[PDB]
Amino acid sequence: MILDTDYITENGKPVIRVFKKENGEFKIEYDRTFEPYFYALLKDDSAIEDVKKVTAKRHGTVVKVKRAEKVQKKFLGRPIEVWKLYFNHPQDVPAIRDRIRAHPAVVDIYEYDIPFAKRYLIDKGLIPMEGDEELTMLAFAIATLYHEGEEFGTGPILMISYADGSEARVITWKKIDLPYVDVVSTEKEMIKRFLRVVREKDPDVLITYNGDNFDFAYLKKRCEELGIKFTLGRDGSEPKIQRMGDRFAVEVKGRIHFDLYPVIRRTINLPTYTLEAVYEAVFGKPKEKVYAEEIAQAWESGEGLERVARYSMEDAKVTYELGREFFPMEAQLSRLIGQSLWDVSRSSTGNLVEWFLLRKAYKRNELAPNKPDERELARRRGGYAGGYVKEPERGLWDNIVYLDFRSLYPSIIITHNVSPDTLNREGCKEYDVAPEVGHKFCKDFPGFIPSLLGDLLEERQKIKRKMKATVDPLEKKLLDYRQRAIKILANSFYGYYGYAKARWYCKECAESVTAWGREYIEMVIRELEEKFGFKVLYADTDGLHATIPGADAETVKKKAKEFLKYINPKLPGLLELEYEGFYVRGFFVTKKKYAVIDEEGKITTRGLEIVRRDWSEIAKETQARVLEAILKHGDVEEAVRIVKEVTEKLSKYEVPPEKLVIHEQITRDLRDYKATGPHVAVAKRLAARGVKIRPGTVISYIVLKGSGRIGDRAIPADEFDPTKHRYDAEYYIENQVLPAVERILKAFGYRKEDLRYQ
DNA sequence: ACTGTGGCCGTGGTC
DNA sequence: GACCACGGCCAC
Ligand SMILES: Nc1ncnc2c1ncn2[C@H]1C[C@H](O)[C@@H](COP(=O)(O)OP(=O)(O)OP(=O)(O)O)O1
Ligand SMILES: [Mg+2]
Ligand SMILES: [Mg+2]
Ligand SMILES: [Mn+2]
Repeated sequence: MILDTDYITENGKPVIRVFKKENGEFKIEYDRTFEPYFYALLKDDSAIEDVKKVTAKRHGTVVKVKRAEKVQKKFLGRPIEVWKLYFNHPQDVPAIRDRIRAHPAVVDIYEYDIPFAKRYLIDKGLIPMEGDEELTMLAFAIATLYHEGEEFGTGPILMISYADGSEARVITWKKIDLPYVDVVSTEKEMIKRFLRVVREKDPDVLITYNGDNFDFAYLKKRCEELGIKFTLGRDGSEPKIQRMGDRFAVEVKGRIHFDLYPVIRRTINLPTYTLEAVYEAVFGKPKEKVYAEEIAQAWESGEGLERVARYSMEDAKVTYELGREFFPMEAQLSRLIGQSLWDVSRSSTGNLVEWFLLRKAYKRNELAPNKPDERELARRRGGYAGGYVKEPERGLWDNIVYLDFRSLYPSIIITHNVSPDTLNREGCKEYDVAPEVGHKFCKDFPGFIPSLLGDLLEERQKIKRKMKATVDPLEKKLLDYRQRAIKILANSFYGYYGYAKARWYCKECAESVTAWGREYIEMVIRELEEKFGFKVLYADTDGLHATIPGADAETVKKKAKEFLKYINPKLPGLLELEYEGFYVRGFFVTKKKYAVIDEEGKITTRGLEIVRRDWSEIAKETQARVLEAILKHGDVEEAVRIVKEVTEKLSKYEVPPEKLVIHEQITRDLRDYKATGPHVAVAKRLAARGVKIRPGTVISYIVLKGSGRIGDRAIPADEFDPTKHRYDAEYYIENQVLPAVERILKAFGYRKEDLRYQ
């Protein structure tokens, strides 16, 4: 099984390394034969003789074109003749590419920014993570001596916990009488023992939770302070701390550093992403949190360090269990994209689509278009029309069927051959013409992306079958994440068409897909309501809720299924409308916001404050209870009583602060907020107190009693002292609870005055 | 920061 | 007060 590639430099020449696991043995394979290259398109071939003479000077050594070779390739399906320029070292390509491009005979250059080791994986047809090879894994975590406002890493590490399938242990340097603690003499000894555990266990995978940004950097700093070589690489190397935008990522040569946070952050939607909150969300069970003060208070007194050791051991054990659950999903994406698990687990979905396309283009001899320059970016700025959203019917409806197209946009792309290499391709036998926007797509030959999307859909359907048949609820949920992941990837091929920085950008493709989408769903709404007696209650892009007014549950189900058998034979290609759900009762508040209840009594909520991380829990809890009373008990006065009870508790300061916290992400550097709302105001004030705030920081705040700008009374949630400050009851009533529940209860004739406390 | 557009809603800046 | 950009997050 291939894990990763890189290259090293020996005597000026690049040597590729393939890291592999085979029959239980770790192997490094060296390849000295691979030559870096890019392509130049010339005004004509006589110019190759002058183009070959372009040089560049890098660090006092002359970079030259090693060898030029004329090749025939396709570009958007059309023959093209380009010159393949070979070089003696990968660094030669960035040193020379601008000067090759500036040559007056050179129309353009291509495939000049592809990292050498990834170029090798693609060109040699190598797919990481293929095979039945069983890989060993090891999680670890650290506990540090923290005091607020010191520079990063000034405090000693106190404990290092690690866990695999067989054990979970804590290494520390103070006496804790627990069976899973190993006490050693010093912090230096603790780290050195951790290093030996990893050398001796020799895991293929190292699992952390935010190791990219905290754990490895802390260890590195302590190793520097104590004079330790931080050997974890299988080749003796230290961890390599590469930059990724505003964050970092940490590589361990010969192993896969699997940092869970990026994967968790993009898979699960939570208001905060503590390890405790993630563990609870995945496994449905609590994890205790011991805080930095509690840690420091224990360390400096000697007392109650058992709890700290327990907390550390659980960190590692939970990190391991989370790692085991999610690794198969990342391994599969790794095989689908053809890049290392280390890369795919950290990559944006945009880069994944691009890397997939680059590989497939190589197999097809399709020259890749370039990422756009600033001028082309500028001319790509226009938007385009998206999906149709029907304003919902007001009120409480019974016997609601939910119908929804399977993999709609990908299905449109394949069925209508929507691709840049088919757009307005001239002199063709057959065309599909997009409605409204008019773009013509040739059907004579399969388009590049259309030809690739099917397998993705089949891969998703294969997972979905395994899911719906899987009994164990935890495995079923992880299979649900997995099938959603392949679904999001498939739809990201559509979105890639309208992505400004995309290589195979094609706005005409993007807007053709949405245009077909609007026509299909509006045709379904029309057929249902004009011919089959349904009332469509709500509709969003490719799905719809409908009922037959006055009909019993089984009549609606029967007519809905009859409609599916009437409509689907009339749909072209892969287009299929699916029966997705039936709800005995349901309520549509506005576009994007509704709630239904199935025959088993489960309420499904969309878009309502219940669902959002940025509303307080007292607002979301109360909304949930109101919805249950209405949807499950039919009882609206209970709902009203519920609200009136909660507003009475807020007034009397009888609601606990936890339910008052608002959570909002900082999404950008603090300095380029054009407007400063509460979470930004809090952030900036923490920033001024020397706290690192960066994109992805989740601000947690509570609004104190006062008047004026909310931002002037918002404080960090952890600073709310219920004795010294009092929360702003009026704010939580009139700005949190009542807006959330009034949007529901107004349907029943209730006004806010009906809901407040005396 | 990087797959797309449609959309609701709170906050606080401008008159 | 009206007006309405900004920002966050959600449904597709
Ligand atoms: N994350 C997304 N990125 C881009 N386009 C999206 C995204 N989610 C939804 N869309 C678009 C493409 C989908 O085909 C369309 C309808 O959404 P949806 O019903 O959730 O997905 P789907 O039809 O692809 O899958 P499914 O088989 O679950 O119904 O909206
Ligand atoms: Mg849908
Ligand atoms: Mg004025
Ligand atoms: Mn769908």
